[PDB]
Amino acid sequence: DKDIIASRLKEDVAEQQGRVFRYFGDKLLISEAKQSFTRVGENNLTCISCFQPVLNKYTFEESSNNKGRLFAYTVSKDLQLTKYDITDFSKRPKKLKYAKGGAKYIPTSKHEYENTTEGHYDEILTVAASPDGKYVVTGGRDRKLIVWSTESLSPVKVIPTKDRRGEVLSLAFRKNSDQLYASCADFKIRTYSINQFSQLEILYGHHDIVEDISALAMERCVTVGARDRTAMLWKIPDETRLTFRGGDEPQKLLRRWMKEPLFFCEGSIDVVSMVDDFHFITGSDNGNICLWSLAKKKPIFTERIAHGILPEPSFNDISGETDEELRKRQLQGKKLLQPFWITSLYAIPYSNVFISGSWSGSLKVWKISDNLRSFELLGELSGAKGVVTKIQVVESGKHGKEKFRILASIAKEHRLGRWIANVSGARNGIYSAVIDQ
Amino acid sequence: AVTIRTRKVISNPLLARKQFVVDVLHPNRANVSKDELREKLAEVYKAEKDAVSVFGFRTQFGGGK
Amino acid sequence: GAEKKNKGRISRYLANKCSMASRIDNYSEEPSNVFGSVLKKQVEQRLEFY
Amino acid sequence: SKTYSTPKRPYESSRLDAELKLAGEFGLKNKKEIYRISFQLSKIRRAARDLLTRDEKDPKRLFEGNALIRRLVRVGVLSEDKKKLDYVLALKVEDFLERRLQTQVYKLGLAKSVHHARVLITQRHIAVGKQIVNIPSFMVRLDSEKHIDFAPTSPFGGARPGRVARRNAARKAE
Amino acid sequence: NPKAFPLADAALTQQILDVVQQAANLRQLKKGANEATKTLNRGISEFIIMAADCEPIEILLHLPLLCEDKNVPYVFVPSRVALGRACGVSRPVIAASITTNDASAIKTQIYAVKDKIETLL
RNA sequence: UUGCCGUUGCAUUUUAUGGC
Repeated sequence: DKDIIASRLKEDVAEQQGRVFRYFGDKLLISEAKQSFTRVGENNLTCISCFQPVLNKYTFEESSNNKGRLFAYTVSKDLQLTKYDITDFSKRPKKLKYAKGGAKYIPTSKHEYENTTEGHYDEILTVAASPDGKYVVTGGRDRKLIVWSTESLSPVKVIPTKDRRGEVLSLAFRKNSDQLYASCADFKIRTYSINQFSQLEILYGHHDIVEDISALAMERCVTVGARDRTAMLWKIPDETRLTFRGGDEPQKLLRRWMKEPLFFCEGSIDVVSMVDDFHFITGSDNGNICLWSLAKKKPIFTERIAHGILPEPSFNDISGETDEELRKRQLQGKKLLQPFWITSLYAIPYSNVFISGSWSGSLKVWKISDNLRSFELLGELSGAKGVVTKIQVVESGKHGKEKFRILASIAKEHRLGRWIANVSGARNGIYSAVIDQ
Repeated sequence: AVTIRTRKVISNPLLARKQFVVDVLHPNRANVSKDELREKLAEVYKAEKDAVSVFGFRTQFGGGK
Repeated sequence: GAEKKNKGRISRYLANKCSMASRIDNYSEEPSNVFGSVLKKQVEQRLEFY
Repeated sequence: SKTYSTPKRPYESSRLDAELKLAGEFGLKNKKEIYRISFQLSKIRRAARDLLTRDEKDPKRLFEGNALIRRLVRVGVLSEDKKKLDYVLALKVEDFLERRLQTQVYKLGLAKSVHHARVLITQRHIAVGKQIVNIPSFMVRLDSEKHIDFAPTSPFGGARPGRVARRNAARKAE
Repeated sequence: NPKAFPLADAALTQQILDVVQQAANLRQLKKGANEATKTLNRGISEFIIMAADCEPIEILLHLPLLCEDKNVPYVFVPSRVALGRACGVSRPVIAASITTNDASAIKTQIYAVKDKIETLL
């Protein structure tokens, strides 16, 4: 009856149609998870990417391979990636296979058309895991792409980016497929295919350094560059682009508020996730977090300063003086308060809730409303002191009851530069939170 | 490795055809070898390799597409 | 003469730390000793690097 | 068509030193390049003079002057603040031919001289985003000024090295 | 009357540091306090920027006495880590300078910035 | 649950944390 047609539509026709369908706004109780830090013995952990086997993909023949266990992959600035077993929600993550490169992988010809050495030689920045569960891509400061096999972490193919500053910053697979999209820092965007180990297309057109990127099952790909306040939706089969700019000016926002309040202009757009094929979210630099439609150059809902404002430098380490009134007047009031950045943002695909992160320690999980044009603060997870460099969500259960696992990679340095500003008590680890229902 | 990508596809049952524009993208090769293209296009569609036809190619300047 | 490889990079470190301390205690209105002390600790850690 | 036009006198001292300075400064080939850019400058500001000599608030002057300044800011020879019609009258040939691809990639860097810029972008290395441009006289629009980089199928980008390099690698590895 | 008086507000901050990033990509910028004062008393400096929250403030407050003597504009910016992200470098640079060069394609934005900050001061 | 140092745990996996 109605239950069978509801489950059978929500199994496949919504996930290929495109709109948000997995509604667990108030079904998910907000703040009573089993928050578990996990220490890990690397320096400045850089990225996480969990792979869950999809239950009965689109017809049957359930998933890829063990038969039905989840996984995670983490990668650090110590040139190593570590495969993680993650599937048992009762206990902590488990390190399963280490894979480390070092200075012996420096190419001796340096001629940049070949980096056929298999490891790395500095500062791997982003891992993604394949939906076919047999490949894991990685890329970082050494202008390279590396595919490893999934359980022994042995290198299979080496794909050089083939540019002198062909510097990858974030990888993203498109779901249930084998095309990936790789951001770079020579302003282009690479498209690779895994099953052929090949480069399909180099889509240019972005003006500044394109920093982060995401994609969904529909073959469109959202990208964000750093210092031009923009966000490009690349429609690949029409080879066209949609350019969403920010542009909140503080004078007009102050004029709108003063009729009835410390805010400031947008510095940089940083991180993305596509909620569906018609909206997305950008977590910017200056604390703005923005929900955009595919119809408007303006954003629909730009929430202000996300995780609060940084605490100011104290009255003893600002000017080197003696008298307290002088070392307090050198703070110039609130006029040099600076916002917490949005370091990483992640939405559960085709759902309501998304997860942010900063070095304010607290993963603030918002929730969008049913009219798809606003969002509110659902919950706040105070469990992970440190910078939150990327956030992944892996779930389990049935059609009805869902047990979600917020994984996040927590470090003491941002994933691009060092930039440690007032970090206190922040160790390299993996933040787990088993939220429920 | 090359890719092909069709656009502007219009059905036409006045001849029972589908007519479209074809963009082939080859990063380093010369061009896309119309016979091999024809069998690849009949593979991605449901065709024969005898009921599919392509004629009006031109490689744009600087190579690549 | 003043600020008396491994015998030269320590002198360069002490040189620009001395310029940093000079900037602090001249352009302050009336200076303190806490930044001189943490400068001493920084250059002593750079010496014990050897 | 007949783009370029001979000036009011071609054998004159001040004109000769004009072509000498402009040619040796922006790295030009012959007098026809200065004459083409000078001609189309003269044509657009001769068209601007009529829009000035008729009155304000005429719809002709209003949206044709808006059309002319939109086209000129699209080429990039007019700054973002002086968006009124008589700065088009106050235009000059130097900041009009400065936007050609030769001078523009020298200003962007990556060439170390204007003449080396010209000989490499006619040796097919510089591509504005996706399109390899093998001609100097481009007049690159303002929006695509930051898309200039070595083309990926060229050995100053990230392609295979050239025939000189790999032939020398062969007969120096023998 | 604090010691870092010409402190720029938000929109002027964003335009001066995207001019900073364009200069850093055009190879026209000097990063750091002592290279800033070296290029300042060499003379090639269009304008110089300091960061108003370095933990000793005087280590870049020594730059006013050079720059307003040699007649070149100077601007404080409320974040050293934002200026580091602007300069495009790992560690936070606290004092940047833009060299003078009439063969650089950001001359218009540099002059617009310089006119805005001379009106600011 | 860590490359190194500080804590629980019960009837030593396990128990949380903070200094480089």
